[PDB]
Amino acid sequence: PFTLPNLPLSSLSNSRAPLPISSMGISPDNVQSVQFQNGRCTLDGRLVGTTPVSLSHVAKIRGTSNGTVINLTELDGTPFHPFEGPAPIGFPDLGGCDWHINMTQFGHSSQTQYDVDTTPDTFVPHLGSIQANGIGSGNYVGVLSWISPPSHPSGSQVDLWKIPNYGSSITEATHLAPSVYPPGFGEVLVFFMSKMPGPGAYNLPCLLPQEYISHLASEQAPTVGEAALLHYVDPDTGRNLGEFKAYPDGFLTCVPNGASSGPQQLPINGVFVFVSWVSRFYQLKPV
Amino acid sequence: FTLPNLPLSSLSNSRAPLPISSMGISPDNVQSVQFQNGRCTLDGRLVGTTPVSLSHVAKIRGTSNGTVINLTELDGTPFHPFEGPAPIGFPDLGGCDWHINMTQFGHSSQTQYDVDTTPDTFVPHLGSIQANGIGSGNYVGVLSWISPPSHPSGSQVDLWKIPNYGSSITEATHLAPSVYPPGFGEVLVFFMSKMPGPGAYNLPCLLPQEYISHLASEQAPTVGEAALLHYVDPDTGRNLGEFKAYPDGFLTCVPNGASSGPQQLPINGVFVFVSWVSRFYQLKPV
Ligand SMILES: CC(=O)N[C@H]1[C@H](O[C@H]2[C@@H](O)[C@@H](CO)O[C@@H](O[C@H]3[C@H](O)[C@@H](O)[C@H](O)O[C@@H]3CO)[C@@H]2O)O[C@H](CO)[C@@H](O)[C@@H]1O[C@@H]1O[C@H](CO)[C@H](O)[C@H](O)[C@H]1O[C@@H]1O[C@@H](C)[C@@H](O)[C@@H](O)[C@@H]1O
Ligand SMILES: [Mg+2]
Ligand SMILES: [Mg+2]
Repeated sequence: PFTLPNLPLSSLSNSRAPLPISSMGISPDNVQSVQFQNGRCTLDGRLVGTTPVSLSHVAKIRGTSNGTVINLTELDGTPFHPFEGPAPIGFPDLGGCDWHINMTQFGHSSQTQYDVDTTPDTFVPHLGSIQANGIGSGNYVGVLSWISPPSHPSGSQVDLWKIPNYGSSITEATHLAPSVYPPGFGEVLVFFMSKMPGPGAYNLPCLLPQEYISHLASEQAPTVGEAALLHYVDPDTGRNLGEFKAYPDGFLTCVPNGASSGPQQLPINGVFVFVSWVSRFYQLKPV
Repeated sequence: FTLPNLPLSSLSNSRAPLPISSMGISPDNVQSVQFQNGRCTLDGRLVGTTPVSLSHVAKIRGTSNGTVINLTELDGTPFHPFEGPAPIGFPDLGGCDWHINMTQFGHSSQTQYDVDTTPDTFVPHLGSIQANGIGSGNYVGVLSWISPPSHPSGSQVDLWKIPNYGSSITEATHLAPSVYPPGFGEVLVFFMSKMPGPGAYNLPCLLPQEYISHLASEQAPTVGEAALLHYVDPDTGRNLGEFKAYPDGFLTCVPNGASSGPQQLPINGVFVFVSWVSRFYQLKPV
């Protein structure tokens, strides 16, 4: 039968940054669809977007600075070409913020904070090039460390529901993984949340924990139905804490009991368990 | 029984968040190892300071008072000596100085924390390590790069070691037990990664992190004396070598002489469980 990891959510990682999962949640009123490029894996094991199998590749960059630009490669140094995607595998996908990436080197001492505004014309990872912003010549590996409000537009909020502008303009085609929409029926998308360091109470959402991605990529389920009915289970008591659906494209939903009672009010130490394949129209009991 | 159907080169070290770049054997001045991270038995028992998730690997959390950092678990839960040699996920890289990147919830900026693990102030088993200039506050830290140990002065990096978690080398810290080569011409197999810093630093571990989460999820009900495995090229399906996985959570093979061992294998293959065999099942070299 089809399986999800038999691991409690609070033991798992975000798939958009190497951070422990601290809660589940729903999106703000002003967010309907999302278009995350990391943390995208179908139920039959197809990785989508810039998603890697391993957290060791998540929210990382690799490239060589000439003092003006950083020419990007894949994490292992392999060339990256525009046809391959919006950015190299694992490249950070946090829109709506400035990044602070910790840069280190193979064969040299020290780390350097690389400050990334993802809005200027020089930020073109789809074409393999981003501004150096004072990073001296050399080859670096970088990992996202902390975030802050965007440099532009001035006074913008931190909005992690967004993805960055990977192309030379927002109108350049960059081979983005497609958007994910709430499927209707009163079902809402479920997000796995992590606290992100920086000068505010930042919470990073993703569609699946990273360990779900490696699990599904390994499992390569030969049978995927229209929707998987799941129970969110307390491992000790075995109590079913609520019904959820997982959809083939790689996301979970539930029907909240009301505005103040939904997946965010459930304990975070539960385990999602596959129950059965159901119709896409299967109506869930509110959680 | 299953292992991940994933190529090794797609996976992570379990002692630091680094891609796997090769398999290797131990140096000839190392017979046994005692890593505290990357320890999981075949039936899914986490051992030492090993976490389920790479998001906890080689990380620290604690509050500096400017003199010491008082440690907690990564989620802020108290850590007590009876629980182990250090909080879950705490770095286990001996034979080097650490440079840890410290960040804070609710504050800007990062700070490099330089850790000599040799002085008597380095007592993570008792929940305390020297601040070494880290100002007052609560931090989460992740290992960023390493350098040669400050003591003994002039020594080389040696990642086959673990640090001194106790108040002295004689203090009992509830270390996970050592892993020994099991006999029958078999060698311990290590999954290797390259660690940033001023040298060519090679970090070994006993299992990729994704194997840890897989085994911890799977909770195999029927573990035998040893699992016979094949290392397989996925496309071609070719068996590249017979290996054994042992219940305590390590792999072995028999090298084909001094010239040909795990290091000579390509790193894009997949370990596949074949059958349970006896502990003394004799492997074919390679
Ligand atoms: C660039 C920077 O650090 N900006 C942050 C700003 O920093 C000011 C303080 O350091 C202040 C201390 O007295 O000095 C200001 O500089 C003055 C000099 O003092 C003065 O002698 C000289 O004549 O004039 C200059 C002004 O031209 C610094 O600008 O502090 C802010 C409040 O803490 C902080 O929010 C700001 O951080 C940047 O904020 C924008 C949004 O506005 C973006 O999020 C940026 O990403 C963010 O920068 C990032 O964080 C800072 C703390 C630092 O780590 C940067 O490297 C990083 O990119
Ligand atoms: Mg689960
Ligand atoms: Mg494998």
